[PDB]
Amino acid sequence: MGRPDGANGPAFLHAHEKEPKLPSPGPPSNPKQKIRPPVPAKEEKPTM
Amino acid sequence: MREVISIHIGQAGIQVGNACWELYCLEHGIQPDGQMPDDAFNTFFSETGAGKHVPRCIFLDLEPTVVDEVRTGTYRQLFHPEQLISGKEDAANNFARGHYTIGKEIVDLALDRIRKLADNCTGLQGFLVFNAVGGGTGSGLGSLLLERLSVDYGKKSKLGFTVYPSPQVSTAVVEPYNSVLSTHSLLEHTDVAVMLDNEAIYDICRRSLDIERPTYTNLNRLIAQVISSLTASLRFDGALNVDITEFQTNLVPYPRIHFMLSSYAPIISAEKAYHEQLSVAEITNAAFEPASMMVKCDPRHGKYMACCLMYRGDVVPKDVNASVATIKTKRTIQFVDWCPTGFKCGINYQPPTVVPGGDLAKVQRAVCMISNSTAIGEIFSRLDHKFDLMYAKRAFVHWYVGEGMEEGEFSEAREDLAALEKDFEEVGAES
Amino acid sequence: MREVISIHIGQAGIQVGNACWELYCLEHGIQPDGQMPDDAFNTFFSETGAGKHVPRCIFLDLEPTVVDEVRTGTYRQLFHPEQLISGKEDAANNFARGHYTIGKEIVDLALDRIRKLADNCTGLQGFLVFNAVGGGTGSGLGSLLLERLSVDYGKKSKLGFTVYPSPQVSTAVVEPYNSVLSTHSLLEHTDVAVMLDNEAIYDICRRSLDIERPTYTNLNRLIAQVISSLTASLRFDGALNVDITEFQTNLVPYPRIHFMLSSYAPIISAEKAYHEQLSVAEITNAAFEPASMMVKCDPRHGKYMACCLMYRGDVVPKDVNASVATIKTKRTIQFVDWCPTGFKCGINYQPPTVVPGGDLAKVQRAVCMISNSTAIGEIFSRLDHKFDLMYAKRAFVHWYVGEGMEEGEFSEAREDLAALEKDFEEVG
Amino acid sequence: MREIVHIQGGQCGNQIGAKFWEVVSDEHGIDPTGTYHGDSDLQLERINVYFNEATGGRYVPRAILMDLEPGTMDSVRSGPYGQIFRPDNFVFGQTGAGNNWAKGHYTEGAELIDSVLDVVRKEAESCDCLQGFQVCHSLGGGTGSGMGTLLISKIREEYPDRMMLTFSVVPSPKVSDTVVEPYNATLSVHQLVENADECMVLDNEALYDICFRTLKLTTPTFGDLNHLISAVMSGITCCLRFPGQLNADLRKLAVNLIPFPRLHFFMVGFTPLTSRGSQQYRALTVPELTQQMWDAKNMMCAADPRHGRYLTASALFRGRMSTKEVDEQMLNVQNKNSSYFVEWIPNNVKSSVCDIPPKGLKMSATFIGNSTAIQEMFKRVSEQFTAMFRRKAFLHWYTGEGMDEMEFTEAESNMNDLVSEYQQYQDA
Amino acid sequence: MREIVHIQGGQCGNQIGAKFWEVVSDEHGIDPTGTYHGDSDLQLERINVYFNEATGGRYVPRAILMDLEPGTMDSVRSGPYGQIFRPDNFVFGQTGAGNNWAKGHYTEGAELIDSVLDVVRKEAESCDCLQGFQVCHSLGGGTGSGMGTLLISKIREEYPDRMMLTFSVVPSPKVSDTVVEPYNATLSVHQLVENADECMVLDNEALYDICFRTLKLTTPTFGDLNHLISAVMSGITCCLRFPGQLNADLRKLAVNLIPFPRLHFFMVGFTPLTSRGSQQYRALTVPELTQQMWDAKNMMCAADPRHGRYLTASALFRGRMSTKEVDEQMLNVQNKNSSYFVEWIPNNVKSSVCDIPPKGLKMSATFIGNSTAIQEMFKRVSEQFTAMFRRKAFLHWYTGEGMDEMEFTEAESNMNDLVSEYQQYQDA
Ligand SMILES: Nc1nc2c(ncn2[C@@H]2O[C@H](COP(=O)(O)OP(=O)(O)OP(=O)(O)O)[C@@H](O)[C@H]2O)c(=O)[nH]1
Ligand SMILES: Nc1nc2c(ncn2[C@@H]2O[C@H](COP(=O)(O)OP(=O)(O)OP(=O)(O)O)[C@@H](O)[C@H]2O)c(=O)[nH]1
Ligand SMILES: Nc1nc2c(ncn2[C@@H]2O[C@H](COP(=O)(O)OP(=O)(O)O)[C@@H](O)[C@H]2O)c(=O)[nH]1
Ligand SMILES: Nc1nc2c(ncn2[C@@H]2O[C@H](COP(=O)(O)OP(=O)(O)O)[C@@H](O)[C@H]2O)c(=O)[nH]1
Ligand SMILES: [Mg+2]
Ligand SMILES: [Mg+2]
Repeated sequence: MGRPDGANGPAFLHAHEKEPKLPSPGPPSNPKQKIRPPVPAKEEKPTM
Repeated sequence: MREVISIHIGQAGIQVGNACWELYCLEHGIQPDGQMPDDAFNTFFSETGAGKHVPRCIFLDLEPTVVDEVRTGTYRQLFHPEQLISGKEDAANNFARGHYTIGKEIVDLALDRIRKLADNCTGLQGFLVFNAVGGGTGSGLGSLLLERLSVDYGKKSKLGFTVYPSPQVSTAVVEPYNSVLSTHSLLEHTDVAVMLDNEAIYDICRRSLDIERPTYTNLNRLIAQVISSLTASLRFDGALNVDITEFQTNLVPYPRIHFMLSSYAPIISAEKAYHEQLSVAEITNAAFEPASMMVKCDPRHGKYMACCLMYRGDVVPKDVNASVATIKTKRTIQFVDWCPTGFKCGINYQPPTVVPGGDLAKVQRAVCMISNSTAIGEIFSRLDHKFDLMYAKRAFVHWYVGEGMEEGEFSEAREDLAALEKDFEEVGAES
Repeated sequence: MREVISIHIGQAGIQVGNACWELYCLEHGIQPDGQMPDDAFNTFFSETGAGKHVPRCIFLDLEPTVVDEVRTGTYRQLFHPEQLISGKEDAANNFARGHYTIGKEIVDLALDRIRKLADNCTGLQGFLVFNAVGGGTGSGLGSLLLERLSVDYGKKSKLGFTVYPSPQVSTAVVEPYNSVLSTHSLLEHTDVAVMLDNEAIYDICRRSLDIERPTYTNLNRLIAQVISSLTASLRFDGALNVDITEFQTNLVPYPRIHFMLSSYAPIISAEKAYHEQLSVAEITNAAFEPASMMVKCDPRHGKYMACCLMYRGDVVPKDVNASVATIKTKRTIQFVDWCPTGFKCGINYQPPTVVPGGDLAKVQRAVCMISNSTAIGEIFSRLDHKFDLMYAKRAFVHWYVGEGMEEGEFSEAREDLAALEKDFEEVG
Repeated sequence: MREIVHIQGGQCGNQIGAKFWEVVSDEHGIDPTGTYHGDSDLQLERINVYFNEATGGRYVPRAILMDLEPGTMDSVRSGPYGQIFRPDNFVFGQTGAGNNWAKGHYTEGAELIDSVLDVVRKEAESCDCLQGFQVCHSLGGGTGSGMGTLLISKIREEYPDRMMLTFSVVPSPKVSDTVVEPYNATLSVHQLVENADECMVLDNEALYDICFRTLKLTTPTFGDLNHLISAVMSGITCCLRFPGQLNADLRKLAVNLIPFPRLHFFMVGFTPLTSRGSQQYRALTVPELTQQMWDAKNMMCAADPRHGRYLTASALFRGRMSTKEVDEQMLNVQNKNSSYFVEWIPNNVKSSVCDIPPKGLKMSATFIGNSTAIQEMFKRVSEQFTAMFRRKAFLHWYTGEGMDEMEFTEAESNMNDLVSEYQQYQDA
Repeated sequence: MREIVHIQGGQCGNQIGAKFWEVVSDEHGIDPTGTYHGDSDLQLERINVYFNEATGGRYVPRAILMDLEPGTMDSVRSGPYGQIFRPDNFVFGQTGAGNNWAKGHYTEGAELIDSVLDVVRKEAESCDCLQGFQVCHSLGGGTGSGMGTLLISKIREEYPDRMMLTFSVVPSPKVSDTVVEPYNATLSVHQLVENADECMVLDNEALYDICFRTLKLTTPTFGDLNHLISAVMSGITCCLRFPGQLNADLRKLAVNLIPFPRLHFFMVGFTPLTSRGSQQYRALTVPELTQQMWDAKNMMCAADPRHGRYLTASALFRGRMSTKEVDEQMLNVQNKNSSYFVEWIPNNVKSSVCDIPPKGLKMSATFIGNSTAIQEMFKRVSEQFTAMFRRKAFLHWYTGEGMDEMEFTEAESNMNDLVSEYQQYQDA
């Protein structure tokens, strides 16, 4: 259902009424928790 | 018994699915009407109570315009109509829409198919994923879907055959972004990741097949010839049988490094096959040839950490070990110090099959090579460059953040590439 | 000897009576004119002195506008003209009228039928109450009728197949109220009460049947497929013949909890059978699927206290015990700890019959599951919200109070629901 | 069973009734001679809701034509369908009412009730089961309003169980059909608030837009508007006359509609209404009927529903259709534009269906709305009344019949409360 | 699925809206009767993006013709393809517009918005899943520029998620079809900076030369220029209506085109374009189409690419072709003349393709490019505006409609803030 009559009247349009705003560069909520372990550091030398 | 579940995501996912599934219906004499005139197919199909063999795959997408073609083409009586999952609207080449807006309401419909598809196989070898990194459906949903597959199944083997953004040839402008975001979701969730670019397979169509009019219907016909050569040991008897578990075991040195290239050989027209002999030693030399790689990377800039080999046709092991012995002496080909070994070779008595109206030649010998090399750190750096080139201006960002995202997702997925870069030089320690 | 009495109350009561009795006439070769060209029919019929096989049921209502359709339909030579009971004025979707004003003046008639409907009965299994909660006739007459049945027989078992008001679909506004009033009267009087919602059965007709213009005549062609599967053991040979008392013992742990769910499988179009095998393994995974429920409840938010599975067709017990065993291991399905068991299984060798013009497919394996779960508190708490949302203003009360009712009957029937939802939490 | 007796008061009533009995007669396939000439057995089974058998196969209506100045009766007594009425049901007075509510209710009307009541009872007792009364008024003039209400107060006490309807035509906002219209309006309203179960309101204004906008007519004559009103009065009793998979008696239509005993003013519409050119483009599907009936244009009263909230609503679909599409559509609207529907009523629509559409169609509907914008008819009337009762204009005609003046103010307090009842329940 | 809805507001809109629906109607093989007469099933597959199935198998458009002074509508009501429109989808007012932005936006506009919105929603629900809107303008006039943006300001608030394209015709650089072209331009552009997702800009000047130089036409009637505008507007939805080896929906075209929410002013072209003679000389290969499409003539707007830097670009090819060719071609272009493109975008083109060419051709293309030379038009017009607004010429006409002067400066500054956006990203 529409709007009642006489209420679709034109309104004033300011400058930059519809302009997106970058929130900020910020650390996200969840890093998603990598499951795979890192590569060893090429100096473990377990062999004896 | 030896059964796998094939998935297709996005457009390229199903546009290769129309090639692979045109190949198998042909490789087992399966008429387009399901039926035909055991275990030779039971890897990919399932008899019903009435004659037919239905494939155990899933075509998933957010565009009806590509799924309905399957519903109208000659291959419409094949698929259970429920497996061909579609969507009202598409992702519109945006990683957010494929990950936060649309993807969230259809996965449950997809998973209920996978579950209904898991029970019908007694022994599951592993999932096969045909992804298309660079769009919204391929990257956004492939991200979201691969995660849910890890929670429900865990350590089950998920391969990845994901077409990657090419350096020069690029049919998009935002495909840098939705590629980067995809990496973490594939890295931590896919078991093995084969890669291939739309450009690298263009030149192979240029020199070898000599078809100056190549389209996507040609490239998809190549990937079919790869997987058929890869899963032959799953459904065709042959010496040195090699399964998926045996495949990733002696090919992936670390949990991180699971990216690798592919090479098929021979690739010859129906007439030069008469100017030729195609010996097993010649083919395997053209397999290690850089020009026969399916990725625009250079193997002579890095080192081979492992190689796999699926031969096919009239081949005997005495000839495999002989030609491989030559390459080990070749100096052009390097090998990282800590693999004196480096080849897991497979044989299959069943030669590859040719599609009527296809462009390859009927040959009784073929080779499909897959190598985990450290040179692949190149194609992985161009993305690092272009992403930062645009992200330093916040261009195209208002789309991503405007669809249920924030800015942190960029830096995480950005660093996940940075860390992954050094690993591709860490493993090249040489000490 | 293995016989039941099938009661239909309200409109939806007789709306399903036309689907059920179009099944048994077809499942036993009974022509619409009574006769056919033992104990295969003695569960539902009564051979007279010569040839004729009249059914043993009763169509009860207040508007003639529907019971007369049966009098003019093709099934008019079938029924004893006294079974098709009807009235002059209707309940008008008002629980009071169906209970206090109009109910009291025809029950004395209906009851005489039952007495004359039970004398020929030699061994009576139990009554069978097809009811539609949400209307004056369904809720009022049904409530008043059940109490009369308890004080007459008591030892006989009453099974309540009551359509329940759905969350979204609602063909009325005051249907919250009379749905509440029904509980205080059904609970103490029914032995076991199955539930099903007109909304859940709609989506079943969307995914599975792929029928885009569903209608009440479609859904009723599904309910009849339940009772046919439920009472197959009463009239058809089969391994593990399951009577009613057996079915009732191992499903109702406490005298309160007798509100259970239903399912059916396979439900498929007559063409997708060409794309499937429908093994015993495959079906029983679909019976426990949440989308295959006939009620808009989610069993994944609760726990199972028992299940009962009535298979049909080419099914052997070696595969039943196997498919049940791979379900106790599944993580999604949670069984309350005090029942490590929980399955009474029933097999029949008589596959489900198909009616000409129906939507289902001729199959050789079919499953009907009936589970007693503690997730049933969901659909029962929604009512506790809409009733408490409208009753805050005493809306529509002046209709109920004007028909020989009072204000206590609202708060009384309200506590009984709270008294019930605790019982669905003490079992945690 | 379930008979209905019908009253036509005043000039307007004796003229809407002309088309009503013409429409219903054709629908039941009876000739202006009164002989049934239909085809199906579906016309005969519920014919006795409006007519009576007579020697020779005639079917005479159960109407009562009452009027002062029988001049307008001589028109219908001469028209094409004027040969069907019983002549003893014509009750009339030799004098005039003069558009004066007083003498139409006090002096002259009081001289006919002694005879009118012998008429109404003579055909109220022939009904083996009376369902209710229904009248057709005109709240502008004297005969329709005055005698109409006086007839009601006699009816309300003699038959309080049964239910009286009212298709009262109310004044028009922008033009005045008479000059003393506001006096006759309120003095009649003060009778309807207390002595009416349900009461629809219509306006000749809104009846012009539907012919000027929707029907795109050229010369809309009262002979056409009455073909509109007769389409809703026929649309109400379909469930009484024709079977359907969800019937709706006349009584269950109020209990689902009127929350509080004083808000019994409604707002009607009809669907489908297309031009003779557009019937080539627009299709006939339940999504079409459902949007045109819900729109703020087919409301046959001159009160925009988008200025208030819908308390409840209704819909009487006709034609073999899918009972699911109906239920999901009427649901889809409520939660779609959720700012026009109250919150303390979760689902506030009832939905009926009929196996039998109109005589020349395949799908049709009929709408009944109980909106809190109906108060706007009362404000606009409450002011025009207080602008002239303030100066005691035109009153020597009303007091000349012995009337008091507190009967004018009591008519205003009763109204100016009814305008507030429609505002507590409208929390905007 | 992916339904569109088309708006035609103004004299230009109502006229190019004729040729547009003339082309698409042929493309899907339907006759002006409204019946389908094509050959393939492929025509009927995605016809529902622009039409509505009717009774008897007709297909009527889903356009909306809105314009004051219905004169120009009486023409298209009488053209050859004037039988396809629903007569209800005609909105007209009995008053002229005066080539004045004010009354088309404040006085006369506000009297028809009640109807137009009641019209758009009648079909915005006929879509199972609405894709987005699509309009046609004439920025100089008063109807297309006043009612056009006024409707948009309404469209953006009830359907913000969806997309709205705009084929606005901008004022000419050298000739001025109206003396008050500036005021109607800026006051409209200010509306398009806030309430538009995409906005092509087409100029009547460039349309002449293309019809003079390339097409060698002698007498280019407006019927010929709109055979051009129709060609490109049809060229956008080929991925929606027809298959393609690389489809490209409407949404993925903007995301891939506008880096910032304000720079949505594009530049279009169409290929191939040859005289009747030269058809026999030049081949039809992908390198041909891309040679003419990148040229500085086919730009339907009067903005020179060789002055600014292409932020992004596009191309929609149609025909069974080789998708390698298109990719290497568009790469070479950026490679050779690598100064016309910005550097913080590696590859700044998209390239669709479709299996289906136009009905008469075998290979075609279509171009859309978002350059930085578009800032020139807003510079040429922002000078003419501030020229006459500085002395207040013709302002007593605008201020007479309740306008102000802040509604002017706001419009100008919001345009000057846009011309700087197109300068930063021009690093020469
Ligand atoms: N090898 C091959 N690549 C393809 C094919 N079709 C598309 N691609 C590539 O896929 C990438 C774009 O991903 P798409 O699948 O087309 O789109 P999407 O990932 O589904 O995301 P949406 O467009 O929002 O649905 C591009 O690089 C294409 O070149 C094909 O048939 N074969
Ligand atoms: N599954 C199914 N439900 C139905 C059917 N007919 C009605 N219902 C539902 O039953 C409820 C109303 O019950 P009714 O039997 O029509 O009303 P009642 O019990 O006879 O009481 P009164 O209307 O006053 O006579 C509604 O919610 C319907 O949705 C049917 O044919 N099949
Ligand atoms: N729909 C319709 N309304 C009418 C018609 N004639 C009169 N009305 C209304 O009836 C009102 C006057 O009441 P009226 O019946 O003439 O006086 P009464 O004889 O005392 O009831 C006026 O508002 C008329 O508009 C008609 O023919 N059709
Ligand atoms: N392509 C094309 N443009 C036109 C045509 N007719 C008018 N235009 C443009 O329409 C502009 C004037 O706006 P117009 O729509 O005619 O008046 P309005 O009703 O006040 O908007 C002028 O710049 C004309 O050039 C036509 O037939 N074809
Ligand atoms: Mg895509
Ligand atoms: Mg009922």
